[PDB]
Amino acid sequence: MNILLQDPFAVLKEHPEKLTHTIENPLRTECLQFSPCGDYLALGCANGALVIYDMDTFRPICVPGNMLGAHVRPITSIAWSPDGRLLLTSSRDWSIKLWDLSKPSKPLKEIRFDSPIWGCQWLDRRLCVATIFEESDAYVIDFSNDPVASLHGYVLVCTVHTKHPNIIIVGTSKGWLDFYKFHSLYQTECIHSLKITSSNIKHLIVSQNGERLAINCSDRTIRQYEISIDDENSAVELTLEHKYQDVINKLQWNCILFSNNTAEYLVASTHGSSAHELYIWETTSGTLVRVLEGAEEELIDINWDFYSMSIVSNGFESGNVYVWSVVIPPKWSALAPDFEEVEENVDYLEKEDEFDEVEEEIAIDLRTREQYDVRGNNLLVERFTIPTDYTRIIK
Amino acid sequence: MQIFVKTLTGKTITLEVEPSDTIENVKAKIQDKEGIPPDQQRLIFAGKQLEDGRTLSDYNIQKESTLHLVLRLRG
Amino acid sequence: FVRTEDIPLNRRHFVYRPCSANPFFTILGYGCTEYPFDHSGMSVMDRSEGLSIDLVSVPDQYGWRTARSDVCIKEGMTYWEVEVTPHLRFGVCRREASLEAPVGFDVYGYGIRDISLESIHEGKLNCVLENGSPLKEGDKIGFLLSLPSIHTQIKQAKEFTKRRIFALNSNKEFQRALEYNDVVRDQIAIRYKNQLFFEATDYVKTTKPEYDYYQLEDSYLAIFQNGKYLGKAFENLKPLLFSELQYNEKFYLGYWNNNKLGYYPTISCFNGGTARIISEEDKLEYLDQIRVNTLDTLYKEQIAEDIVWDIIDEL
Amino acid sequence: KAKTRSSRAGLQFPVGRVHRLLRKGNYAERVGAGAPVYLAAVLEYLTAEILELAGNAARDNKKTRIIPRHLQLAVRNDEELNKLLGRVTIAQGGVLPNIQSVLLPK
Amino acid sequence: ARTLQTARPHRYRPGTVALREIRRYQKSTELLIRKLPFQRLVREIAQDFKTDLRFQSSAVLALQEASEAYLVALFEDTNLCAIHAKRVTILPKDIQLARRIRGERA
Amino acid sequence: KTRKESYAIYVYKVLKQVHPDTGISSKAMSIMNSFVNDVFERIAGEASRLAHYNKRSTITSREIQTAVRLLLPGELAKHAVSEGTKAVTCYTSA
Repeated sequence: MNILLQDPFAVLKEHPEKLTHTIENPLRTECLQFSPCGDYLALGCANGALVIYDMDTFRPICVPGNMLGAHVRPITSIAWSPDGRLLLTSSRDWSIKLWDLSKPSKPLKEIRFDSPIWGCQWLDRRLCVATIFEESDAYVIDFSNDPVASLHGYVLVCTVHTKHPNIIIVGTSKGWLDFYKFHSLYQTECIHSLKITSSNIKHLIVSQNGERLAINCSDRTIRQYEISIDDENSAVELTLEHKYQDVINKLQWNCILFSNNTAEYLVASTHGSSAHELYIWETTSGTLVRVLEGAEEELIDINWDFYSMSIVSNGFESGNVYVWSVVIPPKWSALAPDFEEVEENVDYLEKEDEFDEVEEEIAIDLRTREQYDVRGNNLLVERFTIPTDYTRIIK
Repeated sequence: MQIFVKTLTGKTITLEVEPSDTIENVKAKIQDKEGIPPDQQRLIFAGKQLEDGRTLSDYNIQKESTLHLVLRLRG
Repeated sequence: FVRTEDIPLNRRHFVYRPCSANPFFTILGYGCTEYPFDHSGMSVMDRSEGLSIDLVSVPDQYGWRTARSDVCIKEGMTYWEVEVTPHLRFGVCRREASLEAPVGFDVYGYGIRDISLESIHEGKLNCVLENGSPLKEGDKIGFLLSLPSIHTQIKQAKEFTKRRIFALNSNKEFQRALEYNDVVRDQIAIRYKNQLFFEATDYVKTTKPEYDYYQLEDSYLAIFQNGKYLGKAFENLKPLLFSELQYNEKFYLGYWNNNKLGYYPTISCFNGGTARIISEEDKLEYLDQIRVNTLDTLYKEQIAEDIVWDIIDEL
Repeated sequence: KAKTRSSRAGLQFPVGRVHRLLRKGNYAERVGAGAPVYLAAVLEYLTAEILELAGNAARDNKKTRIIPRHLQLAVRNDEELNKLLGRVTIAQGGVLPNIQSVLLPK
Repeated sequence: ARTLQTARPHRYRPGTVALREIRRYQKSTELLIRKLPFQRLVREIAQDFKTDLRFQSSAVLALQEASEAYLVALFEDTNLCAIHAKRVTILPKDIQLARRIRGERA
Repeated sequence: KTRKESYAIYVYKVLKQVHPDTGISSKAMSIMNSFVNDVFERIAGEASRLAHYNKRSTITSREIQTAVRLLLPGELAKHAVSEGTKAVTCYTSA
C-alpha cells in the first residue's frame, strides 16, 4: 500500500540506483543495522555512543543508556530481535549488553569478558553467540540470568543458518570453515569442516533460504558457494559457484551482502585507496551489473532494507551515513481518474459513431488484511514501536 | 476477447485471448505475437504477480483489461 | 483501388478543372474538356487525398471520407441507383460540406447510413422510416430527388432579399447597397507541376438563415430499395441562391451564382466500405416505376451550359 | 567459430586493431592483454559523447547531416570538451558567435 | 478557446554596418582570404628554403585554414586589450602587447 | 591499389546507435577520424611515459587508467574510467 497504487514499473526496480540522503553523525559511525523492518537505524558511534535514528525523519529518537550502563568505546556489533523489542550490542569494552527497548534508560542485561569483541548474534528463548578477539572458540550466552558457556587458527566471524537455526557456521583465521550442530544446550559437536584458502576469512553471509553462501577472503577474492543441508542436520556439502574480484586494480573488500530471499544480487564495498564505490553483481551468471557511485570516501559497512528497499553505508574518513534508495517520480497521470500519460505521439482510430452526435452486490471484505505487497515483503509481522521519552522534550 | 499488455518501453499490445485460457497460454500468445520467450518475461496485474501454474480466469480477468509486462532483465 | 498522384484536389475552398487547347478563344487560350471519358464519372478534383478509386473506397484504416457527383441538381425530378467494420453512407450534400466529413455531419448535407438505413443530418441520426429492412452487399438503392421550378426558388430568394434589405438591418450602408437568373463565374488559369487547371472560389459555412425555416417549395427526397420506397428522407430542403461565397469583404470595402448551386449526390466511404453510383438509363433498373430523365442528361446539359457561358464570357 | 574480441566486451571500436597499434607503435616492450580493451572503450566513449552533441546541434539547426560546423559548435559550447581540445583547430568550423558588451549600442 | 500554434538617400550611422558584418561573419564558416594570392604567397615564401617545390594542392589549403584560425584568434585577444585601455579602436600597440603577453615575442 | 585504414565504419556504427537517423558528412568523418587518432596518441604516449618512470616493462590496464585520469578533464575522467572498467570486466568474464 502506496505501492499497490503505484505503477509496477518504477516500483519494481531490482536495487537502489541513486543516493538521496546523507546523515551526518557528530561522532564517527562504526556499525549499521536496520530494525527487522525498515523502521529504525541503530547506529554505533565512535565512543560507545549508541543512537537509534528513525527512517521517517532521519533524526534521533532514542539514545539507550542515557541513565547509565552505556558504552564507552567503539562498538562492534548491533543485532536486533526478530520482533523488534530487544536489542543486543557489543563493543571493544569487552561487554555484551542486551537492552529492552521498552525501558531504554539503562541496560536490561549485560555480561563482561577478557578480550574485545568481533560480533554477537541472536538466537530466539534468549541466547546469543559471540566471537571474541584472538580466541579459537565461540561463546553461547543464554543470559536470562547471565550464564555463559563455550563450545585451525582462530575464529573471526560466526553466523547461524537461516532455515535450520541449530546449524552454526564459523570462519577461521587460517582458511577453515567449521560447522556446528546446536543439538544441545551447551555441548556442540562439529558436523563438517574444510579449508578453502590460506588467508583469513572476514565475512560469512547466507541468503534467507539457505540456498547460497558467500565468503570474503583476505586474498582479494569473493568465494560464492551454493550450500545445502539435509539428513536431520547431518548432510552438508558445498559447491563452488563463483569467484569475484577487481580485475583493474585488485582492491580489497570491506563488507558484503546479499539480496532478500533468492539472493539474486551481491553487494560489496571496496577497501583500497581511491575506492569510493559499491559493486553489485548477479549471482547466477556472476557478471557485474551495477556500481553505486555516490560517496567520496572509503566505505566500511553496508546494510540493505527490503521493505523500503534502501542501501545504507557509513563513510570512513568523515563518519557520515549515505543512503541509496529507489526513487519514484510523481506522475501527473494521477491528478484525474482518466489521465493516461504517453511518451510518444500515439495515433488515433475512430469508429463511424464519433462523427454522429448522440443491485451491485460485489464481494466486499473490510476486516481482512493483505499478507504480501508487490515486492514480496511479509506484512502483519509484529512491529514493536520504541516508546517516545517526553523528559528530554520539554527543554 | 482483447486484453492489454503494457510494456515499460511505452508499447501496449492488444492480445486476443479467452477467459478459459491458462496464463501459460497467455505467455505463449505474447511470444507468438512478439517473439519474447515466456521464460524471460514477468506479468503483473493489480499489484499481484500472476502465479506460474494457475489460469487467467483465476484472476477474474475480463475483456479490455490492462496489465503490465516487466522483463526479468539480465546481461 | 488507386490514388491520385499529381492532381490538385479540392481544398481551402478552391475548385480545379482540366482544360484543353481551344484556338477560337483569343483572350483565353483554353476551353473546358468534356471529361477524361464520354459519360459522367467520379469527379477527381473534389475528392479527399485519402479517397481511392465508377468505383470509390478508402483503405480499411481511414475515417469517413466522401466524394460528390459532378452534376449539380438544381431543380426538377432526377432518379438514379447507387450500387453497393466496413461502413458506407449514401446521400446528397451541398458544396459547403467538407470532403473530410461524413455526409450529414453539417447542416448543408443530408444522408443515410448503410447499417439500419438511418437518416443523418446536422450530425444527428433519425429513424423516420419504420420498415427497418437491413441492406445487404448487393442491394441497389434508388434516389428520386424532386426540387421546385427555378422561378419559385427565385421568388423565395427575392423574398429573402426583401426581408434582408431592411427588416434584418433595421458599414451598414454598404451592406444595404448590396443577379439571380444571370450567372457570373470566376475562373483563373493556373499551371501546377506542368499540368493545367482552372482555379475557382468556393462557398463558406455561415449562420443558418432563418425567418418558419427556409424550405424549397415542394422539395422532396425519396429513397427506394429494390423498387420498394422507404419514405421521404427530407422535405424542407434549404434554398441556395443562402450560400455566400468566400469573400474578402475587407478588401472591397477598403477600396470601395456560378451555375453550380444545388445539391450533389454524395457517396461516403468508411474503413473500406466501397460502392458505385449509376447515371445512365441503359444501366438504370427502376426507371419506369416512377410512372423522367437520368443524371447523364443533366451532365450533358451542364456541359452545354458551361461551354456556352464560356463562349459569351470571352467578350 | 571465431568471435571478434571487440564483441565480447560490448564495444563497437576494434580491439584487435588497437592492440596491433599499441604493439607496433613502440610505446612499450610489452602490452597487457586488457589494455587495448580499456583504451578502445575510452575511445568509443569520447567519440559517442562528442557525436551526441554534434547530432543535437545538427538537429537544432534543422539539418540531418553532421558537418564540421556542428562539431565546432558541440565542442566549443561544452566546458570540458573545450579543455580536451583547447589547442586544436577544426577545419571549416568557423567560430562561436560572441560580441563584447562595451560594443553593443546603448 | 482555440487551437494554439507556432505560425498563422539612406545612410546607416557609423558603427552599425560593422555590428552587422560581425554577426554575419561569426556565423559563416568559409575562408576569408582569396585563394590565388595565398597560393602565390606560400610559393614565394618557400623559395628561401628550397628552390623548386611542388606544393600538393591539399598542402596550400591546409596552411590557409591555420593562417585564418591564427589571425582571427589573435584579433580576439587584441580586442580585449583595446577594451582594457578604455577605447574601442584596436591599435598596433595592442597587437604587440597581445603577442608579448601570449609568449610570441618575450 | 594499396588499402589504407581508418575508423570510418566504427564511427558510423556509433553514430547509428546514438542518433539512429542522422548521417555524417565526409569532412566531418575525416575530422572525427583524426580526433580519434590524436586522442589515441595522447593517451598511449602518456601511458608509456608513466610505465617508464616506474621502471615497469609493460603498459597494462592501469597505466591506461591513470593516463585517462590525468589527461581528461574533471568529469570526463570519471565517466571514461567507468566505461573502461565496465568493458574490461565484461571482457575478462567471457
